[PDB]
Amino acid sequence: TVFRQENVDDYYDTGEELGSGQFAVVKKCREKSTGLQYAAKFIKKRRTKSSRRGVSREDIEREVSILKEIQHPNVITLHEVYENKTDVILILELVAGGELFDFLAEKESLTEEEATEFLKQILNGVYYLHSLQIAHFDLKPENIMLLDRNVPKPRIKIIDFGLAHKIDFGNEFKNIFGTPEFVAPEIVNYEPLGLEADMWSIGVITYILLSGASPFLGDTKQETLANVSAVNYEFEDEYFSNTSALAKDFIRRLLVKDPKKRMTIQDSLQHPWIKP
Ligand SMILES: Oc1ccc(/C=C/c2cc(O)cc(O)c2)cc1
Repeated sequence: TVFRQENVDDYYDTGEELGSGQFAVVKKCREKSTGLQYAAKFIKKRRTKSSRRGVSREDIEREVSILKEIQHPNVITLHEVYENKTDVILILELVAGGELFDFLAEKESLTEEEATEFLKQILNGVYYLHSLQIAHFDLKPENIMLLDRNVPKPRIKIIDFGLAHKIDFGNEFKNIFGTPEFVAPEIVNYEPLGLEADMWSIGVITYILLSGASPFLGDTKQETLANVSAVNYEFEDEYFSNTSALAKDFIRRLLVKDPKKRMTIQDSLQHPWIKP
């Protein structure tokens, strides 16, 4: 599938840089014809077939195909796609309140109400995705953006679909692998992967929201991965002494090694800590 090959600078003006990663940079932009504002994600293309720099066409097209499908208040929306010899440029909805990761650095720990206010929106977004058989595979606070961080109950949107896959056969067997602190044991063990892997990541996020601490984080990446596989975490009293047993129950039913025994997204929405 080919994308718009006119110069993006003919149609948009860029501004503040919002972030950058290994193969991409995101810049605020403004569409000339409407004055409306977006985030432009420039993804570096692979320059040869056998290279390891840049992102393969197959991987770019999968991300674009998934983004084109989704429209939901808690997921980012794709506006347009451009490309040139060096980059594919996603014109994405602008979400200007920053990462949930940076928001948590400020408060350093949330109440259960503040945590469930965020979590309910994350769960609603993931329920939408899983209903479409889309696994995100990279859920973490860096990939949750706030619309406005200066309100009491910030609204969020899930971003960064670069690892997302359609799961039409119940599982994918692809060596998909994200951030060690958040990946499920089946990712660590290179096993077939399904929607269940996102539910583990939600359990990790929930633990972090409530405590300010990461449940499996070791001193090195290999230690973190070994801890995940062994389900080596505990609810430290110093962090969780005033946290309800029902919140711990929610986490405990997500941080389950066997994916078939883990809570599904529907289970999480009916769990008594969440369900109204
Ligand atoms: O597949 C995707 C890949 C990356 C993104 C990132 C979007 C994004 C949008 C913003 O408004 C601000 C931002 O800092 C990031 C969204 C989807």
